[PDB]
Amino acid sequence: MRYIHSEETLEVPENVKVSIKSRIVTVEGPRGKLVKDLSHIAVNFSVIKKGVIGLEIHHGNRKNVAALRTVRTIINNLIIGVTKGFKYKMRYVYAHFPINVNVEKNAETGNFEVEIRNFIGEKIVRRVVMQPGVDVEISKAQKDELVLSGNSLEGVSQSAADIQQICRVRNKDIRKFLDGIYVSEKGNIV
RNA sequence: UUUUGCGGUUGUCCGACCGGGCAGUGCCGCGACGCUACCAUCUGCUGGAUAAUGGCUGAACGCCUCUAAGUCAGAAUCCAU
Ligand SMILES: [Mg+2]
Repeated sequence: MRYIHSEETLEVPENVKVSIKSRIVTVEGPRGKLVKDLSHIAVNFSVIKKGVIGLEIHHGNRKNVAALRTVRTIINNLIIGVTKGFKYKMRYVYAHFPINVNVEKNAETGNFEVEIRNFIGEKIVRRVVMQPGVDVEISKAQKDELVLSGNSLEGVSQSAADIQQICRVRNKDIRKFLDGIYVSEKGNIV
């Protein structure tokens, strides 16, 4: 069954500027500006009433309608990113070997680089390069905790997952060796 | 090992024992050049795209979740250098 009209709406705060050239969405806010490309989905944008952006798909077969709500949340994530930002907390879990971590901003590229030494007995050094626009800090309030911050949820979430995926145990019972860096709550900066 | 290079030596033949001939390379020791042996010596690089799999954002299906749109890492795999 094809649907003659599917519609989603998104509230835009008054302190945020939203621009859609063709389908490339540019969001400018207090914390900076974010750009997202959506030229792979057939969707129409419009202004409904004084600060709300309407999204509609006109003839969808339940596989295009599904992508309608996905776009709405992605655009809403851009608005949230430039207003309240995204902050991920990650805790260190180990049994015998403390995990030694150092963070440093590369001067040539500008991206933070997370360097992990002393995994479970390991001598190898695990270097993870963060996505652009993500800031990495070691929390002082609580011991053994990383903090990743940035406007882009894709950048922050992918960066946190790269750290977790590189700290995987090999050839051991993973139900016993519960060692690694695992993502804690996923709140906002503000 | 036909360098038939030098030396040794056996049986005949060359007329006085120097130098050689023949025994299909007479036999033995050493033998340079050349050829040659994991029997000797030297040398044999790195992008990119992926598969399984583990993930991010995220609907369908107000909850969720690696997938549906998008996307990350990744094998002696495929392609190329
Ligand atoms: Mg999810």
